[PDB]
Amino acid sequence: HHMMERLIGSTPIVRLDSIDSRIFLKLEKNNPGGSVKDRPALFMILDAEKRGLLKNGIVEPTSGNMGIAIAMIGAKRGHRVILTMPETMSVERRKVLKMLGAELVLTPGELGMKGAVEKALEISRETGAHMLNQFENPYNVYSHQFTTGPEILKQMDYQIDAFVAGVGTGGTISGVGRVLKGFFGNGVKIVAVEPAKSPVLSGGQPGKHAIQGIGAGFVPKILDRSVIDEVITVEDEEAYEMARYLAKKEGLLVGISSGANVAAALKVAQKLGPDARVVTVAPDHAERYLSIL
Amino acid sequence: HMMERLIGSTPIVRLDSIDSRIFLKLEKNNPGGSVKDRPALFMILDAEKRGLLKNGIVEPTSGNMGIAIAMIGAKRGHRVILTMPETMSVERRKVLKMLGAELVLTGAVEKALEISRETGAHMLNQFENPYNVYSHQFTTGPEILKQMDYQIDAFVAGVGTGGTISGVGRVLKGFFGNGVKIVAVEPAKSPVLSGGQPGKHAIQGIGAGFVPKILDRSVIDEVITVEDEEAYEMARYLAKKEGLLVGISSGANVAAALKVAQKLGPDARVVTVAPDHAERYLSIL
Amino acid sequence: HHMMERLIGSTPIVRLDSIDSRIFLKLEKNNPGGSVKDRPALFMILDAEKRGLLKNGIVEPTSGNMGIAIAMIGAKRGHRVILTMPETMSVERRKVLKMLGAELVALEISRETGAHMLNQFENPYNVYSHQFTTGPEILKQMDYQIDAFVAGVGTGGTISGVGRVLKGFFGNGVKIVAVEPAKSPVLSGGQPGKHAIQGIGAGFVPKILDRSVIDEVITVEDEEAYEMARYLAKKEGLLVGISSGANVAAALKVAQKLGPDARVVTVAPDHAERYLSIL
Amino acid sequence: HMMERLIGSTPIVRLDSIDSRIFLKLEKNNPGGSVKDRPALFMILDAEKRGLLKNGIVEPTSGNMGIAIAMIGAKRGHRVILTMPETMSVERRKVLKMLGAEAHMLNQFENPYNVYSHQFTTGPEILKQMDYQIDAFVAGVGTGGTISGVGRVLKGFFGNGVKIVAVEPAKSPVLSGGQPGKHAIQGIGAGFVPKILDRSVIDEVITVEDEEAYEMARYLAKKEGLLVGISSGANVAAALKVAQKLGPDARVVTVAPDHAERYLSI
Repeated sequence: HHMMERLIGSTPIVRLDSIDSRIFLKLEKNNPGGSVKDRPALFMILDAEKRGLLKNGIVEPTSGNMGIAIAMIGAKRGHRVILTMPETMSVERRKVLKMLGAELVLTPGELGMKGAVEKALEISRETGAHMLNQFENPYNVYSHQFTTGPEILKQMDYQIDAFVAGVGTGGTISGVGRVLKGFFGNGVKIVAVEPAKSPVLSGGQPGKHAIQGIGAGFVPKILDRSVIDEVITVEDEEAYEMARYLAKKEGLLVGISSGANVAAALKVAQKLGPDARVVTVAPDHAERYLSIL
Repeated sequence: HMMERLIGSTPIVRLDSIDSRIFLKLEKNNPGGSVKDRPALFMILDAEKRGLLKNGIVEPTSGNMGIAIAMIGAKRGHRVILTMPETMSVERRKVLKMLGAELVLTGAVEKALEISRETGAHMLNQFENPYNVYSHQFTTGPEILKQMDYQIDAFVAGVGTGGTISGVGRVLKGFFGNGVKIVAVEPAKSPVLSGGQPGKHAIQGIGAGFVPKILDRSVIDEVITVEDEEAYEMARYLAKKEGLLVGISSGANVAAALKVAQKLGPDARVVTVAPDHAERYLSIL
Repeated sequence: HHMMERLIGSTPIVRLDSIDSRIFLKLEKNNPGGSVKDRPALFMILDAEKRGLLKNGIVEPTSGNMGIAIAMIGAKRGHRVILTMPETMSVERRKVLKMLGAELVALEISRETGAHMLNQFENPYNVYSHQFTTGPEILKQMDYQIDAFVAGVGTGGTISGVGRVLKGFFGNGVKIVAVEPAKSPVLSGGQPGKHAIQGIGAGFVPKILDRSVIDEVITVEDEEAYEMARYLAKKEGLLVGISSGANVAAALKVAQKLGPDARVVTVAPDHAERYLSIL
Repeated sequence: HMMERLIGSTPIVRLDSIDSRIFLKLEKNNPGGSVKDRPALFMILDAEKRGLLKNGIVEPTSGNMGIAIAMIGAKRGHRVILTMPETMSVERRKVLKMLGAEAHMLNQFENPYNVYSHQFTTGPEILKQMDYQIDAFVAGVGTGGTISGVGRVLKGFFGNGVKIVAVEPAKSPVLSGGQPGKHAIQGIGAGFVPKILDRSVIDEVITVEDEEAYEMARYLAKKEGLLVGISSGANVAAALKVAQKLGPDARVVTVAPDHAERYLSI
């Protein structure tokens, strides 16, 4: 009965009237897996199913959310799921993966996502499991081009001055950016967000940072830079502070990357008009981070 | 109108990997992560209208009602004090602090009543307040009726406050009359509605150990009990078989719904509620 | 696949900020039969099915939109539909009914054929349709903030079902205002009369009208209803029928007595293209 | 933002009383009573952002695009001037005057914002509403906006896994490489190939006869209770032929561009 198909997406947008009424926040925690990544996960799996690539299941590297989404969709749809994830990601992710019956292989913190990718490739070779490859798979961008972006455009009454989003895989900003630039052209500003400690998109060196779910340490092959107008950095403590602030002031239980996005969106909105409309995303929820937030 | 717009309009999913006769309404989609967002909103909106909240809100709670109240209070500018038994999952305590509620851990009603006298803070009283029932009469029930294409054989729900079963039950009985079976669920270890004595149990969210004043028995046909272990087991099963990250009371409701479905035809349609999400119970599930 | 169940209801509300921003209008033409009547028709038919009343089909006497709704649902669900109708109602109605396969010609028919009369003025399921769909929709769509709900009475199902819900939530903090034609002011204590406000003003007090939830009755002239229907199309781009003009005209009178920030909700029962010959 | 919020997000119904392989998107639910509210909105919003509407709008009409533009112009405060063949239903004529229609041309056959409306609204809707499972999408071509925008999205998602089928009148089979001619399927068959038609996303063209379209529109009303117009009959007639070639379990989506009460005179 198409459970996951029907549940994933169509998430709400709220105006942050207690913080800055120019900021509009899309609440991706409403997805059944608790994050925005249910969308690319579903698209990638559906493509892989159609092409007959999953006889031996799935193995995928993850910072947590894409893995949770894959694990959930695999549990329902009948695919074995193996994930690799750095040991530095919140322990809540590990427990959720176990609950969903996925197999989790932790990789060295110091090797970051690169380490997770390498271990996934090794497991793929040993087991025959299929890597969807969230950093290279066009269906990641398509999920946002065909669901998230269309949603945003209409939910915002076709009036948007800026769209702001952290880059993990770059799927969100690429797919949404394509739609919004398609509609508005240079009437809309698309702003990528990354950690001050790992400013690779800005042309800097990778580094250790605490904003889980962004700042992969390299430039994803799927990132569509043609739709991005600029890159803004956010400090670890600014992201944490804003996530705490969202819960306290708006009653919105969002994760650390949501904090980062809203902190960035505030900087973007302050640089322009009092009637500016700046949209961003809250990728997931606060209870996936109680261990650290 | 942030909380007004966010709360309710939750999806229903058919549990095809467990039993395709069971349909589960996913109340974790609510902004506070549970079903209690609905009564918390209605009760607050009524208390605001009536000018009762100038000293804030104090409520004794199991957890979800407190989270809902704390969230709405955070956004709408009400001081929220909660008294909560220490036995409830610690996730609740961290969540309540993040939402800026003042918590006093502890039945615990004595402390809440004490606090009300000392501060003037207003007790919404989730067990007595008719707006708990109205929230389900005017949101949840109408949603379920339409979402199920006006075809329901049974509605099964755990009773905490009784709001959900009473408000949904009124709508369903109004439309179906005797053609729908309304089943209340309670813990085997505290089978008060069945006529037994109150007891300690682990099905968080249900089984208050008394009959709530708001419970509308006129809409309820039968009472079914569930064991603590059945509830936990079915909660884990929902995550592993359906990919559904639901809490303990969701396991209890679906365990009961299966029992109900098993007594009915092949094509019976049995609806129940998943009150909250699995990540609220990582410490125990 | 429950076609009619899924299509009926969940209609939008729009704020009339080119006419008066205090008025909020629920667009019932979005229903598959083009009117509010799809809701009571659905509820009454589902009840009758449950109770095994439809072996010989349906016969119902109507002004028009209820006939269209019943014809449509009968067509989809496989019930014979016989209708009886006054000639003074838009001809566009006769063509639509035949398109939907209704047999046009009630008590005698029902007696002779065994066809079942739904009895739109007496059937509690008319009210329930609004108590369980329309009312709940309005309450949430309006963010739980309503000063008044204004609606013309045909069968009285809309105002009764919505008013039950809004009174439940708001108590005396909401005003429920019935609208009727000045020319047939029966709810106001006057004598029935011929009038042009198609869809309201049946000339008697319907049995299902729940007068317990109604605070006041307002009248509208035939010319006011027509002028406002034309105004809605020209100023708002809203292609609504005559009873919609009546409802908005009344709602404006209600709003004008309230503050600048009042929120007054009303309904647009059907669409303008059902009245080309007369509007 | 009245028109922004009302336009789009229309339902799909499965035609179980005709053929349960056919899924119909009901565009009469739009406030102007047709699919053309979508391109009219997008083209008008683009023209406003570009400052092109100081002197209002003037445009060519088969019918529905005129109604949509007149409606949106009425609400948003733009003067609207239109032109139409007398062969189209007189219902349209009364509606336009109701909306106050009597300057910038939008150019419905050449304006990319027509295609964008379907690329960003209709296509995404269809993809989700069909649970990402579609074997064919079948649509008549008037401007070609619908098939081009929906086609782009569905080809992106399914590639050669989805068949995109254009529909035109047997009496004017121009997309098939034949000659134009007069026909009665209002809303399609313009008699030339629109500039915006994306031929890179279309797999085939199927023709429908005038009587086929009419019979099927009457069939939809009598069997499904769906009060749809002539071009909706054409679309479903075509989808039926497509589904019949595909077998038991095929999922074939099409569109019902407008409503039956716009054609009572025919």
